[PDB]
Amino acid sequence: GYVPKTSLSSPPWPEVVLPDPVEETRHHAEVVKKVNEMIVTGQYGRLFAVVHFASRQWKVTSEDLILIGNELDLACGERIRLEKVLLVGADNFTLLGKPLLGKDLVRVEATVIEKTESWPRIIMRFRKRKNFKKKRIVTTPQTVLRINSIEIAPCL
Amino acid sequence: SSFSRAPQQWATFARIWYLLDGKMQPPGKLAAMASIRLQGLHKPVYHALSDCGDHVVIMNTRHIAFSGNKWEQKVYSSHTGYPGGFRQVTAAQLHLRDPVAIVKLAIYGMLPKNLHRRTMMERLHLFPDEYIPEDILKNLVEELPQPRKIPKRLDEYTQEEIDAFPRLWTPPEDYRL
Amino acid sequence: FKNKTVLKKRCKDCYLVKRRGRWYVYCKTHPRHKQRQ
Amino acid sequence: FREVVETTIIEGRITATPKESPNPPNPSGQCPICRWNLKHKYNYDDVLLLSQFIRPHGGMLPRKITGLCQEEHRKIEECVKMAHRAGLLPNHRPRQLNRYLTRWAPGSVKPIYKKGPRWNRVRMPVGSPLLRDNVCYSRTPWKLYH
Amino acid sequence: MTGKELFEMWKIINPMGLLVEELKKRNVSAPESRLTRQSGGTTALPLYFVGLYCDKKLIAEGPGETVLVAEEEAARVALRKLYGFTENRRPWNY
Amino acid sequence: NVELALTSDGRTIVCYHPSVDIPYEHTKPIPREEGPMIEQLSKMFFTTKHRWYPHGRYHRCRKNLNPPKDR
RNA sequence: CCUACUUCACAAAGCGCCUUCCCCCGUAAAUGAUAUCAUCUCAACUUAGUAUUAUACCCACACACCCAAGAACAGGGUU
Ligand SMILES: [Zn+2]
Repeated sequence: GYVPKTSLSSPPWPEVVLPDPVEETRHHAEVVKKVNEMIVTGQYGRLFAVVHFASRQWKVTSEDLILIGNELDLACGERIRLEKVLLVGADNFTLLGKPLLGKDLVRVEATVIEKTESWPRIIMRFRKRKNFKKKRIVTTPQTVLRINSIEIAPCL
Repeated sequence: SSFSRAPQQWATFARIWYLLDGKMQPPGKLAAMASIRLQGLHKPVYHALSDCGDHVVIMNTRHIAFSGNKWEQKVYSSHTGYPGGFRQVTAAQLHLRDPVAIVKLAIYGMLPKNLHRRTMMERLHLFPDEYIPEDILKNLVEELPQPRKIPKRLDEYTQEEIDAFPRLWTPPEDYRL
Repeated sequence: FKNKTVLKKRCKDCYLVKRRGRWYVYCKTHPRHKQRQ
Repeated sequence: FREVVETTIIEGRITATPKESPNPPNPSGQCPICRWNLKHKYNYDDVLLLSQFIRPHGGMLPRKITGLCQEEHRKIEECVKMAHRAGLLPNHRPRQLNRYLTRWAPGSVKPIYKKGPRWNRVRMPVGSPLLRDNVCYSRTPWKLYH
Repeated sequence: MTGKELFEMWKIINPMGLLVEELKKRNVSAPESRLTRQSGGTTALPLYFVGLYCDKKLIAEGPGETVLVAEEEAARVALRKLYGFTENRRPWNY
Repeated sequence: NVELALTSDGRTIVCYHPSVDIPYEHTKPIPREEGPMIEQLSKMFFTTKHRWYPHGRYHRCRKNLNPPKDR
């Protein structure tokens, strides 16, 4: 099956070798232990987190403000836990869920700071030469949430 | 991180100088690379209105290579505006006249057709040969890999490589060759 | 030359050659046979 | 390989001739390409392969002598033309615009003064259709016309 | 002080001198200012990254338009790192 | 320069990406009329002339002098 | 452009005078393989074969009056 070395003999992209599973698992355990030790020793400053709230993913950090385009049925000043945290990251490490991180790992907490209405949005329908003209004004409810803290735990 | 606001903004939106070597390169691939860099589409902070384009310095544009018979078939058309002022010039003739025109036109055609295009083209520096002005050279920051890997000639192949390649067939001894 | 869409050798010395992109019937003996595609 | 030497008196002497490398990957094949498993794995720039079927002055060698299939002889001939036009065989010469993948001789193509409408565009050929069956390493087929 | 920068709150002059003083208090030699990255040196919009090295070890690097500005701001970054008031520091706990 | 590792259960991916410093050896020591005006500015800043011409009072008054500021 | 001639007359004109500079490619060849002859070659290669127009022209940053400059403006002169 040997083919002499030509331009088309081998694929242009470099060939890739699957690492031996034993060494792969050893390296995985080493990295996980190192990061867990960093968490235990608190070797991180600000934490950010990608959190799935409402229908969207928000890149979030402590003290951040988030504008949800709907009322939440929460009194202002009420503290909440954001439960669908997809990602949590520090300066030196990041943890990725598949797709969601465990509750034991990350705790993202927010506070309902404001409940408002959006500025009036205009919906205008017009069709030429049809006497078709319609105008509507819609205000969407909104809630401003402040992200108070992001805590991680050594549960890797 | 931990920069002051103005230095941070300056670093983020600073414009970098890239170097492309056009020797034996297709002008189209050179133009693709250069147009990306000139627009700033290589930057994650890109936005059409942020003016985040970079400088591209293409050297050896005299030594570009066209695939196929484009040197003879590709025709550049212009009009002087006056009647009978339609001029059609093959790529070879245009290259002989101006050793920068082909790459310049490729990049111009690849850039977005808006008012920023000529501002971008002001950041494009084309030099027919290896020589580059001293100030431009001092500005240079990075050199982009050539889009096309130049095939080697037999004169360039090492005897070791020739030997490593097998002989494919037995030539009959009784042959003039 | 005579322009023909189909080239036909006429005598034995009429030979086909593809030159400058198109086919030609040349002939030394009877240059009357010269054809161009 | 016999060479003719003059001094008038002229005579032909057989000189050293290379032999096929030992251990072909696929012995008992029609053509050398098939014997060595290179059916669809060589391109115009593979000079090491191409020059093995080339006269010292650049011309191709006859198919009877080479043993190549008809299709493979055609492919090698076209690849050799392209390599010569690209300047990859500077020493196989009879005695300045950089090109490559040139199907036609440079002096035989007319400029495309009137490229047609979008549905009937006159395209500039690139490479050779003879290599259409080469190994495809790209998601999109390589275009023979630009 | 949330969102504020250390030297946006505490106005200082000669951050390089102040950093030298701090490193003396820590019994460390004066840092070596060294040009790590550069761009458009001869143009009207240069970018200079200047890093301060303590025994061939980078302590902090900063950007700027001129080499002097980049060095000054690298000193500011070094001061922030030494004082632990970095941008990515642990947020205040409430 | 990133180390990837699934956790033992395989439900969370851990990425270790420390910040790599620039080697000292990879550094250098610190060194120690309207028409012509617009041409000079255009050459200086690698722009076109059109940017540097003035605008009418209408455009200037349209411009917002107290724009909102974020962060 | 006005020396003459002519219409004319401090000048404008022709009917008068002066000056006007390289090519483009259809083919014809040389050597020569595929196809050991031959073959001008959308084979490599060597000529007729040249546009890569050659040039020439122009190029001084910063009242009033007169003018062969001119609708205004502009331009030239005022030693
Ligand atoms: Zn005949």
